[PDB]
Amino acid sequence: PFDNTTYKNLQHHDYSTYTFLDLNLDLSKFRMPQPSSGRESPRH
Amino acid sequence: SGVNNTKKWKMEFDTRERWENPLMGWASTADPLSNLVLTFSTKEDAVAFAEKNGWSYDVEERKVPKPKSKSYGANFSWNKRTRVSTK
Repeated sequence: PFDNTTYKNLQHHDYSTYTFLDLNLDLSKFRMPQPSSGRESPRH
Repeated sequence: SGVNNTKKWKMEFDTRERWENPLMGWASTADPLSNLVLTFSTKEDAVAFAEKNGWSYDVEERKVPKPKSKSYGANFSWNKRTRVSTK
């Protein structure tokens, strides 16, 4: 049944202090290998 | 940073004794040429003036700043050391 009367974005009511970084940690297995500039840092 | 005082050639003379005046402590001198500074357009003009007046002289070649390669973009290099850590 099409219902245009209820707010469906209520998950964020339960987000906590590490939700964003926990998700970032979860996503780490999906990422392509990062490119390289050829040195550890500009100071090397 | 202004360069306007590096345009002309100067001729000056060797520094001689200055001593303290006993009464006041002022800087006394017996060198009449202590303040003499002449201005010349070119090195050749200065040398010619020194020769005709009988002064031995040293000529120092003009120092011109090296031409530099400046690039704002280098501050953000992908893989070079010129990348700056702060602005």
